[PDB]
Amino acid sequence: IAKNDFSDIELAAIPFNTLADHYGERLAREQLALEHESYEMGEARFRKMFPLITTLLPKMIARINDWFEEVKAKRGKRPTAFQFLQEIKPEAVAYITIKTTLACLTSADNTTVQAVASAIGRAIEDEARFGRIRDLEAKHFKKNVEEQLNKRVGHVYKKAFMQVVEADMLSKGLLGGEAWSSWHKEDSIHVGVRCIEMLIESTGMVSLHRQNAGVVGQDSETIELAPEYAEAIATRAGALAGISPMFQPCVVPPKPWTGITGGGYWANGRRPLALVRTHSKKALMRYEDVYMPEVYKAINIAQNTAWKINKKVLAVANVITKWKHCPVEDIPAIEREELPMKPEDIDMNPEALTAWKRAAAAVYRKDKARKSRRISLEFMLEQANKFANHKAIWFPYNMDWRGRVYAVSMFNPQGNDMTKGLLTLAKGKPIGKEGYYWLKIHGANCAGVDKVPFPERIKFIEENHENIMACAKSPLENTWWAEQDSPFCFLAFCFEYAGVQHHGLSYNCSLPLAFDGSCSGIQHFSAMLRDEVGGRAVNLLPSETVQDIYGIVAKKVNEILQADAINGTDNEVVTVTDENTGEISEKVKLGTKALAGQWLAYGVTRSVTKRSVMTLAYGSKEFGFRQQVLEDTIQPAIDSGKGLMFTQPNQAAGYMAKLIWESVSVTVVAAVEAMNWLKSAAKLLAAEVKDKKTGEILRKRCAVHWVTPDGFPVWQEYKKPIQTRLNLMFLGQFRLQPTINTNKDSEIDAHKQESGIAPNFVHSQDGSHLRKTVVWAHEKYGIESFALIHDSFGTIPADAANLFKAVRETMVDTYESCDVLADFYDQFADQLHESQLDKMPALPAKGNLNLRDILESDFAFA
DNA sequence: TATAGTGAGTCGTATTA
DNA sequence: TAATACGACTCACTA
Repeated sequence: IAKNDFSDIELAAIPFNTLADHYGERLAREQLALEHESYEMGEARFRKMFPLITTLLPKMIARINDWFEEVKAKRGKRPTAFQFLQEIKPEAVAYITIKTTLACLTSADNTTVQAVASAIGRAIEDEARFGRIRDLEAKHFKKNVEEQLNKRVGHVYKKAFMQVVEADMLSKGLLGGEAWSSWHKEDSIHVGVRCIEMLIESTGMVSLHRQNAGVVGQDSETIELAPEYAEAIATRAGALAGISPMFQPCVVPPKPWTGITGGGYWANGRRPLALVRTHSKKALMRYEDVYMPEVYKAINIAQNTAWKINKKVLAVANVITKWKHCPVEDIPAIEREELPMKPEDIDMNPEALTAWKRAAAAVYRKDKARKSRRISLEFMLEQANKFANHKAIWFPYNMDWRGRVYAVSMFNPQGNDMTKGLLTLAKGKPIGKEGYYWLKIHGANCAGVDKVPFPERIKFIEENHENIMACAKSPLENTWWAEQDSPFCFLAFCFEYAGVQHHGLSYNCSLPLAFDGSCSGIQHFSAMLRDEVGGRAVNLLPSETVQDIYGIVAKKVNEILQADAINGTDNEVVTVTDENTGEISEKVKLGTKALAGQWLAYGVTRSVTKRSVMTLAYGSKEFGFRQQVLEDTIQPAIDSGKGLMFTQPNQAAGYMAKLIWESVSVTVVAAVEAMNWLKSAAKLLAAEVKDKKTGEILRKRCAVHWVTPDGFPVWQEYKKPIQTRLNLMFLGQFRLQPTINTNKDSEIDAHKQESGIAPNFVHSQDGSHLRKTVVWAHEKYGIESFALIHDSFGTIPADAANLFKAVRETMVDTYESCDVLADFYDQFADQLHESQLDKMPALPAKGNLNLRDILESDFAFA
């Protein structure tokens, strides 16, 4: 086993040699040097730059060295942070701090001092451990490999891409080990805070801001990028030049996954990755001796897809993103937004200095989001320009606890419109007639034309032939592209399309074309339950037009509103009608007739029901399916001037939640019953074996376990964290006392358990559908390149026709040969429920849906 | 399964120039 | 000897 079985000298060289054996010593050296940038900036890269890191780094290194002197020079307890940091090379501490902090800031929401210090501590710990082997590894690949030039030539422009290595061709010293941290959270945060503290000191890159001082539920301490830097990153070209994300693309095929850890990246002087991202080392260990051939096969095929930077799109991105007025509206503006001038009569205490406190707060909230989106956009550009001339790049892959497949590097194919526009597939093929037809459908989809039949989409592109061509010819002059649904992806399509026009159907195309599942989850529920009516709302049946479940739930909500607008309850006078005197409050019950009228005044369209349908239950909801409707629809309407029809904003929200839930309940009947069934099972599995006085325990709380069709096991185990607070003197100014969740757990969270079972089950379900599709499209048809995004399947034009066929085939096959619900039942039958075992059961009935009809469904991608 | 209420007023402790 | 940093509590929040 790598751990022990080999010497630090052998581990240091074991990857270089093999990476050199194949690929050659130039790429082999580059790939490991690339991986080492996650811990330390090479002296070669840094000094060459004489970009913010040219000031930041030295000012920071110098501060760490001085902090150490101040600590040693005085008597008494040494700060906990020092204990751990004292051993790490300061150049590494400074670089990790800079990079981790800027990365956390690409988050629009969570930048609390906990999140950032936590992320820094984790990375600092990777270096403490692994650092010795990194130092040796670097010394090793600096020296040219031994003789025979043909072997070292490496690349040799062999117009065919590098091929992954064979599993058995991997020395045991490459079988990675230990992806989980071993430091206590208290210490990790201790280290993270001190590092943040020194960064604020040496440079003024960030600052600490107290949010909502006094609110038990919202009080927070957050990191905010300083205006000076926000403006430099926004207005300068390459401000982030030598500050790459912690996880980057590979310049050679990634290491294949053979076990629980160590797959993807090649270096041994790094912290290996985990095959599955779990909540604890223990949970990860469960996969150690599992055996799931199809899972590894799938991850390894996706990982082996070769990509490359789309230079034409990059050239445009690099130029317009620096304009003070970008044609692509979703590019964070460069100028800030001034605070709404006080009413000069602010002293006035009406809801003016209250509504104003809300207006300004909002502006700060958007400015933060604007700075984060900016930082993010710049990381992507720094990475697309870094790899712009490579023949090909690769992305290693991971899986979340439910089995969903994710690319590891920050810049990846699963990103936003721009990022995906910057990426294209490497090995392509002559497009042909069929491939050219789908390239156009992809062009249509990139615009907003996707809820219409294919011939219309095809009609759409042709009618704009000259627009498309003009954009490909002078993108900066003709910005019709920048106005489309997915601008950058639409632009990429325009260059490809123009290519076809110039070279004919023999044109070698590699733009990844994508197929998306309608609604995902309701397709899976409808398919596993064979619900023809539910399946038809998503797109499981061959229809003449595209069905929009969001639109049909909407029409159903509206006919109930028209129903209540005519009849329905009347505005019950003030509350006072169930007691006597005083409390005339709640002077309004607003009958459904008034509630219906308010909503009809507002509108209630597909949009209003869609996002609303998405934030409740399946997705991300936190107590109150209406307490979200009041904040995502009514509130923003009121805040923007409108919303005057909502006299009692809370009751309006309460009323619409019931209509939407009541609408979906009769639209996807079979699916809701399946969710409740899954919920019931979860509640019992998480329950505790009691009894009348003699509350001994026969069965302590249990986690919900189940196995996906392709063989991926998943264990749902939400737990309650054991918290604590640290007491850190911060900048000799005040005591930062952060509340933190410890690595120690107390007891299973019963509520969280049953609230997540349904969405976590369908996700693990689509997760294996995607894996099986990858395997099948690869072995059955000859698909080598894949663009995977949880429910979007893509590849090059000439293979599109078969990919389109493979998602359906794989979908049909899994549900015909597997009764996942019954299989689930046979999992929490024995282990689960002690004696009782009643009230929960009754597997939902199988419907009349013919799964074979999915093979003929045009719009049922996925 | 990625995530965390906050700072001040005090007191008690193992540490260390 | 007597500074040092900071965990463990408790209280009021600028709501």
